[PDB]
Amino acid sequence: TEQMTLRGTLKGHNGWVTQIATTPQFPDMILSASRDKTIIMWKLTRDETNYGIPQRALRGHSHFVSDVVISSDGQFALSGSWDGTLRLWDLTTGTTTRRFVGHTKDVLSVAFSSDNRQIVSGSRDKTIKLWNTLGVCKYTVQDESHSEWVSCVRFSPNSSNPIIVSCGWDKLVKVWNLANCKLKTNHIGHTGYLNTVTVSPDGSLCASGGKDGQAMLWDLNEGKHLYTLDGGDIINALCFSPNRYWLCAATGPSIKIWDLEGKIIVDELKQEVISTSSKAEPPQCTSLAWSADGQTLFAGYTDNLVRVWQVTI
Amino acid sequence: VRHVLLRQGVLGIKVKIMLPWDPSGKIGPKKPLPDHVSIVEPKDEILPTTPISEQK
Repeated sequence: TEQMTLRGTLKGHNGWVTQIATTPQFPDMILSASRDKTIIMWKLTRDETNYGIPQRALRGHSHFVSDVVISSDGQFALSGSWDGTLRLWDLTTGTTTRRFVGHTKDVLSVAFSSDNRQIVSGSRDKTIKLWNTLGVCKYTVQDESHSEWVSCVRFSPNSSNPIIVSCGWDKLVKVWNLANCKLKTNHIGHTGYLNTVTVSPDGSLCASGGKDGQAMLWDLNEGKHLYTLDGGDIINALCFSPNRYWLCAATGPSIKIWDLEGKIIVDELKQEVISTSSKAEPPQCTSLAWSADGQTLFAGYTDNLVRVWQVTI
Repeated sequence: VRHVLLRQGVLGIKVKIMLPWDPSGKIGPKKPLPDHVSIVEPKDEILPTTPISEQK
């Protein structure tokens, strides 16, 4: 039986942990964006007395850091914060190489191309923006876009003809041809705003969740709606699997991991159960990331902690 | 404030008027009163929903 176990916990932050990103190149370094305006790059010392130390704090941002992603080579990082600016870092020293100015409101999401050639950003301006990798504005989706906050944008991993997909606060999942930057199709449903969106590594499904609490699976090839999983409380971040057919979902205080084959829950990752003497008892779950080894997942919470969960047999 | 002299001493006239917040206009001021929070209400949200993905 495949089970999950709490290996260790990482400390060093001061506010909420908002994003976690791992690269398949270096299996011993993690990026963690937090609400204390810093981005911590970790020294993942695999011991068990602790589990990791912050290696370097990428500083320089005037508000919350909402999104971060590592490049394909492991030498750069892209970040998007709540002052409208995007930053291209250097994982060797710091020294933000290029800031991507141009927005009127906070920057929510950020995503990197398959070859790290274009950049995409969604903000609260109801504007999706494409950028050259030199710090200039390539294209802007001004209208036919969402009517509310564009909460998340992602690239498809396919070399076969290219998709980008965006979810918003207008309870819609919109999909775009990347060459043309026009709409391909709509996706209706999801009563309530949308928190996240993701594409499977095979580039064939989009698992979208939000306030509703139900994770919906959409097909990127058929242009239909496959099926729905009621995730229970609420969905913060949905992430697919690197070497399995699961789907990890971040509910309020828990993490729900489905076997998609017969669409059945495998586990409910609940932390410790102190009798919290009033009010909302547990620190809620913000983000989660699967390691390229497919063996351990990292989860960033709202109480300044980053917890590890290892697959055990 | 205006003085007006009559057969016996001066009278004093004082007039004060409140301008009625002409927005973008110039019969009153813009920039409404500080304690004047105002909320807008949208519509077109529908509860009847079926997960249909229509194409274009």
